[PDB]
Amino acid sequence: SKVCEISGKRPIVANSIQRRGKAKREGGVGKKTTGISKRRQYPNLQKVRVRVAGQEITFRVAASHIPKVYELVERAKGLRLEGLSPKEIKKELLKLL
Amino acid sequence: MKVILLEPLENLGDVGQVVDVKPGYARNYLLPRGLAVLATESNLKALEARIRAQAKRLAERKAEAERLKEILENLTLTIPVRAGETKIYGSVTAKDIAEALSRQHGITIDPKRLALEKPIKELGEYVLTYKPHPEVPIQLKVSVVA
RNA sequence: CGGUAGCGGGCGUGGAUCCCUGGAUGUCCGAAUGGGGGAACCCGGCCGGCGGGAACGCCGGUCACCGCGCCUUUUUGCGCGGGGGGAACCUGGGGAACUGAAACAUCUCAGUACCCAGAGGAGAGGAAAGAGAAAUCGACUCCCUGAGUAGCGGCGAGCGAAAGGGGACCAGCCUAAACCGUCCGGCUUGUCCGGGCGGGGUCGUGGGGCCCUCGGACACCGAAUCCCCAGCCUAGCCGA
RNA sequence: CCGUGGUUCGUGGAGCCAUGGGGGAAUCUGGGCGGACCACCGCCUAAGGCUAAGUACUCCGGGUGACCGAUAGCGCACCA
RNA sequence: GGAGGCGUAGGGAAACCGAGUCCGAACAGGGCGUCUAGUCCGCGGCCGUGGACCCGAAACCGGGCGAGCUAGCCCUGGCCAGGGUGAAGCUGGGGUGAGACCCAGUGGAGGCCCGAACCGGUGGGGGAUGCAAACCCCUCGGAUGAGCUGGGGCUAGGAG
RNA sequence: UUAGGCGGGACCUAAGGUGAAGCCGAAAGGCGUAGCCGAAGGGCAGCCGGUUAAUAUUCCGGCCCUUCCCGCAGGUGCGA
RNA sequence: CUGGUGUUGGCUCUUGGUCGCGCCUGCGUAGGAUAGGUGGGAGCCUGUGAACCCCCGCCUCCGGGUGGGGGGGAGGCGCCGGUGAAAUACCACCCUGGCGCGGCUGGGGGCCUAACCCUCGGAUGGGGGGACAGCGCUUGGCGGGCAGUUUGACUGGGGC
RNA sequence: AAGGGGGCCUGACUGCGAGGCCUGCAAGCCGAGCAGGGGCGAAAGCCGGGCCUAGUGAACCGGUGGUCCCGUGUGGAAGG
RNA sequence: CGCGGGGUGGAGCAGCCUGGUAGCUCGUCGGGCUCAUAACCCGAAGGUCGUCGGUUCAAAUCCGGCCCCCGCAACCA
Ligand SMILES: [Mg+2]
Ligand SMILES: [Mg+2]
Ligand SMILES: [Mg+2]
Ligand SMILES: [Mg+2]
Ligand SMILES: [Mg+2]
Ligand SMILES: [Mg+2]
Ligand SMILES: [Mg+2]
Ligand SMILES: [Mg+2]
Ligand SMILES: [Mg+2]
Ligand SMILES: [Mg+2]
Ligand SMILES: [Mg+2]
Ligand SMILES: [Mg+2]
Ligand SMILES: [Mg+2]
Ligand SMILES: [Mg+2]
Ligand SMILES: [Mg+2]
Ligand SMILES: [Mg+2]
Ligand SMILES: [Mg+2]
Ligand SMILES: [Mg+2]
Ligand SMILES: [Mg+2]
Ligand SMILES: [Mg+2]
Ligand SMILES: [Mg+2]
Ligand SMILES: [Mg+2]
Ligand SMILES: [Mg+2]
Ligand SMILES: [Mg+2]
Ligand SMILES: [Mg+2]
Ligand SMILES: [Mg+2]
Ligand SMILES: [Mg+2]
Ligand SMILES: [Mg+2]
Ligand SMILES: [Mg+2]
Ligand SMILES: [Mg+2]
Ligand SMILES: [Mg+2]
Ligand SMILES: [Mg+2]
Ligand SMILES: [Mg+2]
Ligand SMILES: [Mg+2]
Ligand SMILES: [Mg+2]
Ligand SMILES: [Mg+2]
Ligand SMILES: [Mg+2]
Ligand SMILES: [Mg+2]
Ligand SMILES: [Mg+2]
Ligand SMILES: [Mg+2]
Ligand SMILES: [Mg+2]
Ligand SMILES: [Mg+2]
Ligand SMILES: [Mg+2]
Ligand SMILES: [Mg+2]
Ligand SMILES: [Mg+2]
Ligand SMILES: [Mg+2]
Ligand SMILES: [Mg+2]
Ligand SMILES: [Mg+2]
Ligand SMILES: [Mg+2]
Ligand SMILES: [Mg+2]
Ligand SMILES: [Mg+2]
Ligand SMILES: [Mg+2]
Ligand SMILES: [Mg+2]
Ligand SMILES: [Mg+2]
Ligand SMILES: [Mg+2]
Ligand SMILES: [Mg+2]
Ligand SMILES: [Mg+2]
Ligand SMILES: [Mg+2]
Ligand SMILES: [Mg+2]
Ligand SMILES: [Mg+2]
Ligand SMILES: [Mg+2]
Ligand SMILES: [Mg+2]
Ligand SMILES: [Mg+2]
Ligand SMILES: [Mg+2]
Ligand SMILES: [Mg+2]
Ligand SMILES: [Mg+2]
Ligand SMILES: [Mg+2]
Ligand SMILES: [Mg+2]
Ligand SMILES: [Mg+2]
Ligand SMILES: [Mg+2]
Ligand SMILES: [Mg+2]
Ligand SMILES: [Mg+2]
Ligand SMILES: [Mg+2]
Ligand SMILES: [Mg+2]
Ligand SMILES: [Mg+2]
Ligand SMILES: [Mg+2]
Ligand SMILES: [Mg+2]
Ligand SMILES: [Mg+2]
Ligand SMILES: [Mg+2]
Ligand SMILES: [Mg+2]
Ligand SMILES: [Mg+2]
Ligand SMILES: [Mg+2]
Ligand SMILES: [Mg+2]
Ligand SMILES: [Mg+2]
Ligand SMILES: [Mg+2]
Ligand SMILES: [Mg+2]
Ligand SMILES: [Mg+2]
Ligand SMILES: [Mg+2]
Ligand SMILES: [Mg+2]
Ligand SMILES: [Mg+2]
Ligand SMILES: [Mg+2]
Ligand SMILES: [Mg+2]
Ligand SMILES: [Mg+2]
Ligand SMILES: [Mg+2]
Ligand SMILES: [Mg+2]
Ligand SMILES: [Mg+2]
Ligand SMILES: [Mg+2]
Ligand SMILES: [Mg+2]
Ligand SMILES: [Mg+2]
Ligand SMILES: [Mg+2]
Ligand SMILES: [Mg+2]
Ligand SMILES: [Mg+2]
Ligand SMILES: [Mg+2]
Ligand SMILES: [Mg+2]
Ligand SMILES: [Mg+2]
Ligand SMILES: [Mg+2]
Ligand SMILES: [Mg+2]
Ligand SMILES: [Mg+2]
Ligand SMILES: [Mg+2]
Ligand SMILES: [Mg+2]
Ligand SMILES: [Mg+2]
Ligand SMILES: [Mg+2]
Ligand SMILES: [Mg+2]
Ligand SMILES: [Mg+2]
Ligand SMILES: [Mg+2]
Ligand SMILES: [Mg+2]
Ligand SMILES: [Mg+2]
Ligand SMILES: [Mg+2]
Ligand SMILES: [Mg+2]
Ligand SMILES: [Mg+2]
Ligand SMILES: [Mg+2]
Ligand SMILES: [Mg+2]
Ligand SMILES: [Mg+2]
Ligand SMILES: [Mg+2]
Ligand SMILES: [Mg+2]
Ligand SMILES: [Mg+2]
Ligand SMILES: [Mg+2]
Ligand SMILES: [Mg+2]
Ligand SMILES: [Mg+2]
Ligand SMILES: [Mg+2]
Ligand SMILES: [Mg+2]
Ligand SMILES: [Mg+2]
Ligand SMILES: [Mg+2]
Ligand SMILES: [Mg+2]
Ligand SMILES: [Mg+2]
Ligand SMILES: [Mg+2]
Ligand SMILES: [Mg+2]
Ligand SMILES: [Mg+2]
Ligand SMILES: [Mg+2]
Ligand SMILES: [Mg+2]
Ligand SMILES: [Mg+2]
Ligand SMILES: [Mg+2]
Ligand SMILES: [Mg+2]
Ligand SMILES: [Mg+2]
Ligand SMILES: [Mg+2]
Ligand SMILES: [Mg+2]
Ligand SMILES: [Mg+2]
Ligand SMILES: [Mg+2]
Ligand SMILES: [Mg+2]
Ligand SMILES: [Mg+2]
Ligand SMILES: [Mg+2]
Ligand SMILES: [Mg+2]
Ligand SMILES: [Mg+2]
Ligand SMILES: [Mg+2]
Ligand SMILES: [Mg+2]
Ligand SMILES: [Mg+2]
Ligand SMILES: [Mg+2]
Ligand SMILES: [Mg+2]
Ligand SMILES: [Mg+2]
Ligand SMILES: [Mg+2]
Ligand SMILES: [Mg+2]
Ligand SMILES: [Mg+2]
Ligand SMILES: [Mg+2]
Ligand SMILES: [Mg+2]
Ligand SMILES: [Mg+2]
Ligand SMILES: [Mg+2]
Ligand SMILES: [Mg+2]
Ligand SMILES: [Mg+2]
Ligand SMILES: [Mg+2]
Ligand SMILES: [Mg+2]
Ligand SMILES: [Mg+2]
Ligand SMILES: [Mg+2]
Ligand SMILES: [Mg+2]
Ligand SMILES: [Mg+2]
Ligand SMILES: [Mg+2]
Ligand SMILES: [Mg+2]
Ligand SMILES: [Mg+2]
Ligand SMILES: [Mg+2]
Ligand SMILES: [Mg+2]
Ligand SMILES: [Mg+2]
Ligand SMILES: [Mg+2]
Ligand SMILES: [Mg+2]
Ligand SMILES: [Mg+2]
Ligand SMILES: [Mg+2]
Ligand SMILES: [Mg+2]
Ligand SMILES: [Mg+2]
Ligand SMILES: [Mg+2]
Ligand SMILES: [Mg+2]
Ligand SMILES: [Mg+2]
Ligand SMILES: [Mg+2]
Ligand SMILES: [Mg+2]
Ligand SMILES: [Mg+2]
Ligand SMILES: [Mg+2]
Ligand SMILES: [Mg+2]
Ligand SMILES: [Mg+2]
Ligand SMILES: [Mg+2]
Ligand SMILES: [Mg+2]
Ligand SMILES: [Mg+2]
Ligand SMILES: [Mg+2]
Ligand SMILES: [Mg+2]
Ligand SMILES: [Mg+2]
Ligand SMILES: [Mg+2]
Ligand SMILES: [Mg+2]
Ligand SMILES: [Mg+2]
Ligand SMILES: [Mg+2]
Ligand SMILES: [Mg+2]
Ligand SMILES: [Mg+2]
Ligand SMILES: [Mg+2]
Ligand SMILES: [Mg+2]
Ligand SMILES: [Mg+2]
Ligand SMILES: [Mg+2]
Ligand SMILES: [Mg+2]
Ligand SMILES: [Mg+2]
Ligand SMILES: [Mg+2]
Ligand SMILES: [Mg+2]
Ligand SMILES: [Mg+2]
Ligand SMILES: [Mg+2]
Ligand SMILES: [Mg+2]
Ligand SMILES: [Mg+2]
Ligand SMILES: [Mg+2]
Ligand SMILES: [Mg+2]
Ligand SMILES: [Mg+2]
Ligand SMILES: [Mg+2]
Ligand SMILES: [Mg+2]
Ligand SMILES: [Mg+2]
Ligand SMILES: [Mg+2]
Ligand SMILES: [Mg+2]
Ligand SMILES: [Mg+2]
Ligand SMILES: [Mg+2]
Ligand SMILES: [Mg+2]
Ligand SMILES: [Mg+2]
Ligand SMILES: [Mg+2]
Ligand SMILES: [Mg+2]
Ligand SMILES: [Mg+2]
Ligand SMILES: [Mg+2]
Ligand SMILES: [Mg+2]
Ligand SMILES: [Mg+2]
Ligand SMILES: [Mg+2]
Ligand SMILES: [Mg+2]
Ligand SMILES: [Mg+2]
Ligand SMILES: [Mg+2]
Ligand SMILES: [Mg+2]
Ligand SMILES: [Mg+2]
Ligand SMILES: [Mg+2]
Ligand SMILES: [Mg+2]
Ligand SMILES: [Mg+2]
Ligand SMILES: [Mg+2]
Ligand SMILES: [Mg+2]
Ligand SMILES: [Mg+2]
Ligand SMILES: [Mg+2]
Ligand SMILES: [Mg+2]
Ligand SMILES: [Mg+2]
Ligand SMILES: [Mg+2]
Ligand SMILES: [Mg+2]
Ligand SMILES: [Mg+2]
Ligand SMILES: [Mg+2]
Ligand SMILES: [Mg+2]
Ligand SMILES: [Mg+2]
Ligand SMILES: [Mg+2]
Ligand SMILES: [Mg+2]
Repeated sequence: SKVCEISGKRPIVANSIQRRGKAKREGGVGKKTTGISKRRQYPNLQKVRVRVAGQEITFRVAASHIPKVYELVERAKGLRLEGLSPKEIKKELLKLL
Repeated sequence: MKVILLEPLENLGDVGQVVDVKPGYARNYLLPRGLAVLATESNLKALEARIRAQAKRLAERKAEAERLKEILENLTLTIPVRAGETKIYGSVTAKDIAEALSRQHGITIDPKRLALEKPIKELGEYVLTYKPHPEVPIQLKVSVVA
């Protein structure tokens, strides 16, 4: 999953640390790492279709910012937009951001 | 989240209400069907205009009738007609009542907001009801004569 | 009249060659940009020119794409800009293993080598939601020191700060928001909402907005922007 | 809060800075921080941006070597 | 240039005390200390960290370069002398109630045969600082097929 | 080292390649519609002879062709 | 593969959990009969519609506990005590458990469409799936498909 | 008497430890005597387990009971 | 170390939730029937209900400790 169009969120490298044994916290000897390796964590990207200026616009955003998509529609209601291509519109909405 | 109904929705709320819905219910149903709109702080103010103005004219109109109720429950409208004993029959309908009221007192009333079954058959002392406003009642003195 | 003699011809005190500065020309390929393509070759559109010129050819001009201004009647036009290279240095995204641990997996090697994006003569960082114990300091960066300290660590191999002190340098600013003004749009008609623009505002003694009172508004400060100059670089000259 | 990175910090009493996931405020009587947590006493003002100098390097120009002297010194003193 | 570093106090895990201190109830007894000499520079030997006296692996990892050899597949073309055998079908005749089926002619099938080109490489000999980093002679396997082959393409390094 | 006729290009498409649109991916990039490119396959008009020390379906001789432009006559609803 | 959760919505039936309130629950022998435990018990319930009876509600360990409803029209109840370890009335708080209403929450069945997914040459739509699946974060599990490594020394050579 | 029986008892002590055996290190071993508070004995005295020589395991990591020494601005707490 | 539940006659055992019964099968004994064998059927011996302390009129049934067998999960410098 690439980049969230609203928040700019994107996947990062994160480790998978594998441990073993009882925690010292619980009077154990202590945790022992049996392995470290890299994985990725993706943004919860989701698809949010939406209709601006009667034309249907489709965003791809993290779930986290979905309500911000709907904020943008609310704000672009005060705007000349008609006869613009769907891309033309989306580019304009993101300009409000 | 909170949103407001653009149309009465049974077991949900009457039109004009702030109401709490699951966000998905708004985003994928209510909102893209004109059934509601986001209760954003902007819209919540735009609503208030309607509420403010609408109740203002409505309170206006009720007092705008009150200026009639005082003068009319005070006075008497005398309507002379060619007559005999207690019968002559004329077009003395709410139409003539109003015409007779415009030319005698200058004031003008709506001959349909005037309560009267049929044109007055007989000479006499008559008390009509005028309802220019669904809240404000008005007892009209009208006297038909020689 | 290059290395360069040779044959064969020229030029220079009417100041040549040569050196510097600024122009002109600059075929084809290359970011390569009209299109194609096996780089340096092949084929075009529009507008002009040339030849006897319709066909044919040559010449001059023009025509790629992406971004922003959308200033654009979306269509169409216009405008500013990008692309590619660079010895190392710089930031960012990704990121090894040999090796060390006298084996090895945590650990080490090392955020190194390397790949990719980007910046520029530098780049990064930078005006505290800081430090951390003093009722202290006062942006950042760089050097010395603190210190192989404090700590981290199959507490093994190993890894390894910061404050403070001494120095180099020295510098601070702009906004968002309240609120006023205007401009196009909305249609729940409005002390309303939304977008643009201008004003206003910039904070830790907390500041700012708006209303009230004195002050000053001609005082003061002052660029990191623009203008001029010294100076410096790019040829030289005198010199017992 | 969960999964991680950064720091001297290898899960450690593990804060602080960063954030992929979930929940999710407040506008100063507000927030963050001073190594779990709590009280006290203090420091600071997050979620917008710019900024010279001091620093790094050496394709390039110059200057200098208890630097080399043609198997040396750059791979190449020469038509590399 | 005095920041800073070593030294002039040690003992103790530390709080802390101090020519002492620690363990201890001790005013036993021990341990470690006291009873001054250091520090800066040069030179030498050795030690720690750097490749650390020089040359040498088999390997491991990163990024590229290769299917003009070879393997497989995709597209488009080309090649296979001659001879042999004689499937189905067909035709006619026999047969039966009609058939099955039989015979002859015709026909020309096949990862069929012999065998050149072409493709292979069985045995032996030669070659062995070769003509040749795989060749030569005789011999041998296939030769209408799961055939051979030209031109154009695609797949690669724990990958094809 | 001589070409309208031979081969190739200013014709066509195949595998495949590239690729406005679009889809995807930390970056590099991957996939891919249209379009474009891609031939030893499709399409297209030259045969015999002579000549040079050295080229010839290329020069020349004889006999045959192709496309394009203008004009013309006849023909037709012309037109991608 | 798998639970939780985000993306993720509408209607409905059903069923646990815990909390609060109202109510009932309690059967050895003794016994007037079905007595939970205690504590206040000597004085009440009462013409506020009693006993002695008719629908009918559950529960029964088949002897009735209990309790809405119908005619009633003035009497039933324990103290007294006999039976016992415990007294029968009316009150309070508790226990065992069940039921009714009310919060906070979990599990399950069905229908629905509109996110999401498929499809329809017709795309602000129609049909199919559908809050599943897919995808994000997180949980445990299987896991030579792959990766990194370990797999001792002595030894009349090594292994055994 | 180190063997056999009985009486009373817990020295199967706490704080130390001159001096030696052994020995590469690190370990291992014997030990009189001093103080505390005890046991048995009239007493001298003996007693810091067992006639002796085997019956064992460094450090790291953690547990448990003490103590109250450190504890990140201060008091607690976490942790040592 | 931290949990979960058992011990009941010679063997295995529900009684334990919900305190008034040491019950069931198999085992041994005697008797019936039997070619016999089993099976069937009548009767019978056989226990502190692990311990000790405790609430109770009384408890294998309910509590505290303790013994022991099995079981669950985790740790192992
Ligand atoms: Mg994306
Ligand atoms: Mg990252
Ligand atoms: Mg990272
Ligand atoms: Mg650890
Ligand atoms: Mg959606
Ligand atoms: Mg439209
Ligand atoms: Mg759309
Ligand atoms: Mg949300
Ligand atoms: Mg959320
Ligand atoms: Mg606009
Ligand atoms: Mg409803
Ligand atoms: Mg509400
Ligand atoms: Mg108004
Ligand atoms: Mg030269
Ligand atoms: Mg010359
Ligand atoms: Mg020359
Ligand atoms: Mg010459
Ligand atoms: Mg001459
Ligand atoms: Mg001159
Ligand atoms: Mg040039
Ligand atoms: Mg090109
Ligand atoms: Mg151009
Ligand atoms: Mg070309
Ligand atoms: Mg053309
Ligand atoms: Mg041109
Ligand atoms: Mg315009
Ligand atoms: Mg437009
Ligand atoms: Mg446009
Ligand atoms: Mg301009
Ligand atoms: Mg640039
Ligand atoms: Mg570049
Ligand atoms: Mg970044
Ligand atoms: Mg990097
Ligand atoms: Mg990047
Ligand atoms: Mg390694
Ligand atoms: Mg080493
Ligand atoms: Mg090693
Ligand atoms: Mg080694
Ligand atoms: Mg190394
Ligand atoms: Mg990095
Ligand atoms: Mg580092
Ligand atoms: Mg580096
Ligand atoms: Mg400069
Ligand atoms: Mg700089
Ligand atoms: Mg500089
Ligand atoms: Mg800079
Ligand atoms: Mg900056
Ligand atoms: Mg900055
Ligand atoms: Mg400050
Ligand atoms: Mg601190
Ligand atoms: Mg101070
Ligand atoms: Mg102080
Ligand atoms: Mg001071
Ligand atoms: Mg102070
Ligand atoms: Mg290390
Ligand atoms: Mg470290
Ligand atoms: Mg490191
Ligand atoms: Mg480290
Ligand atoms: Mg560091
Ligand atoms: Mg720190
Ligand atoms: Mg410092
Ligand atoms: Mg100084
Ligand atoms: Mg300083
Ligand atoms: Mg300087
Ligand atoms: Mg300063
Ligand atoms: Mg402004
Ligand atoms: Mg703003
Ligand atoms: Mg208006
Ligand atoms: Mg108005
Ligand atoms: Mg303007
Ligand atoms: Mg503004
Ligand atoms: Mg403004
Ligand atoms: Mg200003
Ligand atoms: Mg302050
Ligand atoms: Mg204020
Ligand atoms: Mg104020
Ligand atoms: Mg005043
Ligand atoms: Mg004043
Ligand atoms: Mg003054
Ligand atoms: Mg002045
Ligand atoms: Mg100036
Ligand atoms: Mg010059
Ligand atoms: Mg000079
Ligand atoms: Mg001179
Ligand atoms: Mg001279
Ligand atoms: Mg975290
Ligand atoms: Mg990070
Ligand atoms: Mg870390
Ligand atoms: Mg670092
Ligand atoms: Mg960490
Ligand atoms: Mg630790
Ligand atoms: Mg930490
Ligand atoms: Mg904190
Ligand atoms: Mg973070
Ligand atoms: Mg987060
Ligand atoms: Mg708040
Ligand atoms: Mg508020
Ligand atoms: Mg404050
Ligand atoms: Mg702080
Ligand atoms: Mg603190
Ligand atoms: Mg806190
Ligand atoms: Mg602070
Ligand atoms: Mg800021
Ligand atoms: Mg800068
Ligand atoms: Mg130089
Ligand atoms: Mg130089
Ligand atoms: Mg020399
Ligand atoms: Mg030489
Ligand atoms: Mg020489
Ligand atoms: Mg020589
Ligand atoms: Mg040589
Ligand atoms: Mg050089
Ligand atoms: Mg030269
Ligand atoms: Mg050269
Ligand atoms: Mg060179
Ligand atoms: Mg050269
Ligand atoms: Mg120093
Ligand atoms: Mg202290
Ligand atoms: Mg002391
Ligand atoms: Mg002394
Ligand atoms: Mg003492
Ligand atoms: Mg003493
Ligand atoms: Mg002493
Ligand atoms: Mg001694
Ligand atoms: Mg001493
Ligand atoms: Mg001494
Ligand atoms: Mg002395
Ligand atoms: Mg002495
Ligand atoms: Mg001394
Ligand atoms: Mg030395
Ligand atoms: Mg070392
Ligand atoms: Mg080496
Ligand atoms: Mg060395
Ligand atoms: Mg060394
Ligand atoms: Mg390896
Ligand atoms: Mg390998
Ligand atoms: Mg390649
Ligand atoms: Mg090949
Ligand atoms: Mg061919
Ligand atoms: Mg053939
Ligand atoms: Mg043949
Ligand atoms: Mg024959
Ligand atoms: Mg034949
Ligand atoms: Mg035959
Ligand atoms: Mg036939
Ligand atoms: Mg036939
Ligand atoms: Mg025939
Ligand atoms: Mg026949
Ligand atoms: Mg026949
Ligand atoms: Mg027959
Ligand atoms: Mg035939
Ligand atoms: Mg035949
Ligand atoms: Mg044949
Ligand atoms: Mg054969
Ligand atoms: Mg061969
Ligand atoms: Mg042979
Ligand atoms: Mg041979
Ligand atoms: Mg041989
Ligand atoms: Mg050989
Ligand atoms: Mg033979
Ligand atoms: Mg043969
Ligand atoms: Mg053959
Ligand atoms: Mg044969
Ligand atoms: Mg072929
Ligand atoms: Mg091929
Ligand atoms: Mg490989
Ligand atoms: Mg793989
Ligand atoms: Mg691979
Ligand atoms: Mg393979
Ligand atoms: Mg031909
Ligand atoms: Mg050719
Ligand atoms: Mg194709
Ligand atoms: Mg491609
Ligand atoms: Mg294509
Ligand atoms: Mg594109
Ligand atoms: Mg694209
Ligand atoms: Mg990648
Ligand atoms: Mg792309
Ligand atoms: Mg394709
Ligand atoms: Mg297609
Ligand atoms: Mg096509
Ligand atoms: Mg085409
Ligand atoms: Mg074409
Ligand atoms: Mg191509
Ligand atoms: Mg083509
Ligand atoms: Mg082509
Ligand atoms: Mg062709
Ligand atoms: Mg052809
Ligand atoms: Mg053609
Ligand atoms: Mg031909
Ligand atoms: Mg010839
Ligand atoms: Mg010829
Ligand atoms: Mg899952
Ligand atoms: Mg899931
Ligand atoms: Mg949901
Ligand atoms: Mg869900
Ligand atoms: Mg449901
Ligand atoms: Mg229900
Ligand atoms: Mg429920
Ligand atoms: Mg309540
Ligand atoms: Mg009771
Ligand atoms: Mg009866
Ligand atoms: Mg009956
Ligand atoms: Mg019943
Ligand atoms: Mg009964
Ligand atoms: Mg009943
Ligand atoms: Mg009743
Ligand atoms: Mg009745
Ligand atoms: Mg009695
Ligand atoms: Mg009695
Ligand atoms: Mg009773
Ligand atoms: Mg009472
Ligand atoms: Mg209960
Ligand atoms: Mg609920
Ligand atoms: Mg459910
Ligand atoms: Mg089910
Ligand atoms: Mg359904
Ligand atoms: Mg559907
Ligand atoms: Mg459906
Ligand atoms: Mg739809
Ligand atoms: Mg269609
Ligand atoms: Mg279709
Ligand atoms: Mg659809
Ligand atoms: Mg449609
Ligand atoms: Mg549908
Ligand atoms: Mg789902
Ligand atoms: Mg399995
Ligand atoms: Mg395995
Ligand atoms: Mg091993
Ligand atoms: Mg192995
Ligand atoms: Mg031996
Ligand atoms: Mg052996
Ligand atoms: Mg004895
Ligand atoms: Mg004896
Ligand atoms: Mg004896
Ligand atoms: Mg004895
Ligand atoms: Mg004895
Ligand atoms: Mg004795
Ligand atoms: Mg005695
Ligand atoms: Mg002992
Ligand atoms: Mg002595
Ligand atoms: Mg001594
Ligand atoms: Mg020793
Ligand atoms: Mg020993
Ligand atoms: Mg004694
Ligand atoms: Mg004695
Ligand atoms: Mg005595
Ligand atoms: Mg003894
Ligand atoms: Mg013994
Ligand atoms: Mg012994
Ligand atoms: Mg041992
Ligand atoms: Mg260790
Ligand atoms: Mg411990
Ligand atoms: Mg420890
Ligand atoms: Mg303390
Ligand atoms: Mg403390
Ligand atoms: Mg503290
Ligand atoms: Mg404390
Ligand atoms: Mg402790
Ligand atoms: Mg059993």
